[PDB]
Amino acid sequence: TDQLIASVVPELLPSAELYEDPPGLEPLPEEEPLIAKSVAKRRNEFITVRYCARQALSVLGIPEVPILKGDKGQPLWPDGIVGSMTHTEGFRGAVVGRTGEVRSVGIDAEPHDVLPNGVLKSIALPVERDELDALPAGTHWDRLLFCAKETTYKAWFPLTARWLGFEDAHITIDPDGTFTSRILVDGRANDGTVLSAFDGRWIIDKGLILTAIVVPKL
Amino acid sequence: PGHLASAIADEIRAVLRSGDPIDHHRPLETLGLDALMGLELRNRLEASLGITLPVALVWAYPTISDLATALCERM
Ligand SMILES: CCNC(=N)NC(=O)Nc1c(CC)cccc1CC
Ligand SMILES: [Mn+2]
Ligand SMILES: [Mn+2]
Repeated sequence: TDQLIASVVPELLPSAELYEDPPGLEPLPEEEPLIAKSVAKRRNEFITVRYCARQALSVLGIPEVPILKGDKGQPLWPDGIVGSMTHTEGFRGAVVGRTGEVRSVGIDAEPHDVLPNGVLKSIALPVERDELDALPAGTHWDRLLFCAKETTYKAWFPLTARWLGFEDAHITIDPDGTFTSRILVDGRANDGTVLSAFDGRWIIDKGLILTAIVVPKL
Repeated sequence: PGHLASAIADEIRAVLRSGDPIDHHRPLETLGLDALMGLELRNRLEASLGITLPVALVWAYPTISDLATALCERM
């Protein structure tokens, strides 16, 4: 499977992705007021990514259902379903799962490119910038660090409903396509478990970085 | 807050790379601002205003007016 998301998450979690905005897509009526005043780019990426999500949802048996946004913008999934969506230029992706098998999932997409000026300093711990320099050349480790941190937050928030700052997570990137997220604050979950470390995966292809984190049922 | 509101609007069009006037009560996500652009904007406000501003405030106050008034209380 040459698909980015399907290559870094288990097959148990159906995923769907698109690299353009196919003509004729539209939002569900309950979703239109969410983008009723947004510009063309924000509208297209919103509609296309939710098409991928609903396609991945029907693999799990879930029929056509609107996907709205919560208080902090998180996607509001049907009861029992946990998912994640991401969209950047040239990519729209979505993955869903049942909480009977996975408790959370997060994915993030970024162009394989150096971060803009000044961003790496505000999102990386001093120990992280040193580790990124020691990594082998040929890979924009700075943005792989940024995108993996967004994935850390996207898996953290649905099990926590609390803020996680860039300074609150220590990410160690391994060149073999894996990475770990070490949470530096107290990770109280709504379940009662403490969340201290995440296991992640990443892939670079077609000028795109894609990071993904799946928590296990334990 | 009105003097700073138009000052954030100048910075927003610099990260958004546009030249259109911005309604001060329209959320910036509807204009195409994403997480990376919000970090860019935050660093440009920290420079222009010379004050340490946390990143979580850009989305706690998702409009220009919501951001401007929250910033003068940081003065
Ligand atoms: C490990 C810590 N990293 C994060 N907390 N990252 C985000 O919060 N990113 C983000 C933001 C903040 C700029 C706004 C809207 C949407 C997103 C991504 C869902
Ligand atoms: Mn996006
Ligand atoms: Mn992102």
